[PDB]
Amino acid sequence: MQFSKMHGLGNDFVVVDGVTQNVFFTPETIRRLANRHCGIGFDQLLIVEAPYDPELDFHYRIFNADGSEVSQCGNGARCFARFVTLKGLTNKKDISVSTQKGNMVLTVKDDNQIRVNMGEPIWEPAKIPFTANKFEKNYILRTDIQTVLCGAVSMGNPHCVVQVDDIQTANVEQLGPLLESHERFPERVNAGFMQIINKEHIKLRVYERGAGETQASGSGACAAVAVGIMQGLLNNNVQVDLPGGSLMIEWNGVGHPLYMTGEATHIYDGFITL
Repeated sequence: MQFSKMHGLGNDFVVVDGVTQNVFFTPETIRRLANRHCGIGFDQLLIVEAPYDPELDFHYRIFNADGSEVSQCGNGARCFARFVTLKGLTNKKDISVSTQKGNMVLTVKDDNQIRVNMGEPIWEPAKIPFTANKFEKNYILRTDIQTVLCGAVSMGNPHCVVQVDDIQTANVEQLGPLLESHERFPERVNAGFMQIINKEHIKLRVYERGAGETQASGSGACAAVAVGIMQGLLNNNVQVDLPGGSLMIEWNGVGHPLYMTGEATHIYDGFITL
């Protein structure tokens, strides 16, 4: 079986052509392949497959090092696009792909960066979903240790965005879990902590819904920028610095879809039996 090793935003991936290859992985096998000393070594495994839908080009699955399938909105998108482009599985510049719990259109930029159309930000509290009497640019959320202000929005998934003075000292450790599992968020939520450097630059940390802090949250990045823009604190093109890497977010506001642009790097090609 053939595979490629890639990296993007602090995560290293094994990417597999599941279209021209028939591939199956047990959680077990995945755990073994992920092992850095006895296996290939990787944070995540990405499998490209047929979409079984005439209006899409591909579908792809993501698995964690534990061996279980995951559905982290937008991650692996850059590696996926670069991969199908490098492997010649397609030659289109605009690629439509489905994810376990989502959908998106990717654009292979001329400079070789990958631009993702994340759709239009969802503000309606009910549609996030988030419990509140009405829309607000800033909501008041109470926790056991502090009352915080936050912007709330949905990029398909739910997000909670809190601004902080210093990204490194933000109380992510305590506030993260408290917001992530907060009562007013029926289906839970992604908790973003954003430090605004200037109108086009932010530093961000995110406590992922049901996963805690990660090196990078694509959707988190989108959400934080959408909120900042909504509140008038940010311009329409913002550089976002996540722990694992940087992303460029572009959003022209209400009535417009939000774009997430970033890089993906091919490291090597591999061959492995079983």
